[PDB]
Amino acid sequence: GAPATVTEQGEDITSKKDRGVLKIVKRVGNGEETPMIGDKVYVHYKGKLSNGKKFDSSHDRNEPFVFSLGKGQVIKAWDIGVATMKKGEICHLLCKPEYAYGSAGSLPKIPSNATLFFEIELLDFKGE
Ligand SMILES: CC[C@H]1CN(CCOc2ccc(OC)c(OC)c2)C(=O)[C@@H]2CCC[C@H]1N2S(=O)(=O)c1cc(Cl)cc(Cl)c1
Repeated sequence: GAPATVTEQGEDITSKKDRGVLKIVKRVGNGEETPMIGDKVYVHYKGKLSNGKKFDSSHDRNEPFVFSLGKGQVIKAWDIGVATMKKGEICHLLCKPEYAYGSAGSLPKIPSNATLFFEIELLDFKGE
C-alpha cells in the first residue's frame, strides 16, 4: 500500500541523506514557490503507524493544523517535509523515529521507535 510504496520508491529529502524522511508528491501543487522559515503554514493531514492504525487526522476535526515553519513546533520530518511543498501539493512522508518521536514515543498513541506515515496537503502559507 502507500506506506510500502513511499518506503521503497520515495525520495530522501534529508540534508544528511540518511533516508530518515522519504517523500512522494501525490498531487502536484501550484507554481514553484515553497514556504519560508517562519511562515504560518496551514495543512491537512492524516497519520498512520506501521501496524496500520490511523493515529491522527485533521480532516476528522474539520479544521486544518496551523504552525510556524522551521521552528521545531512539529517533528523534524514535518519541518523538513512541509518546507519542500508547494501550495496545493499533497505528499506522502515516511518518517523514521529519529525525525519523529524517537525512543520516547508519545503517550498514548505513538510507541517507542515508531516509523510514521503521513499524507499531508499544504493548504496555504503566509508570512506574518
Ligand atoms: C497536535 C498534533 C501535532 C503534534 N505535533 C507537535 C508536537 O510534537 C512535537 C513538536 C516538536 C518536536 O520537536 C521540535 C517534537 O519532537 C518529538 C514533537 C507534531 O509534531 C506532529 C506533526 C504535526 C501534527 C501532530 N503531530 S502528529 O500527528 O505526529 C501527532 C498526533 C497525535 Cl494524535 C499525537 C501526537 Cl503525540 C502526535
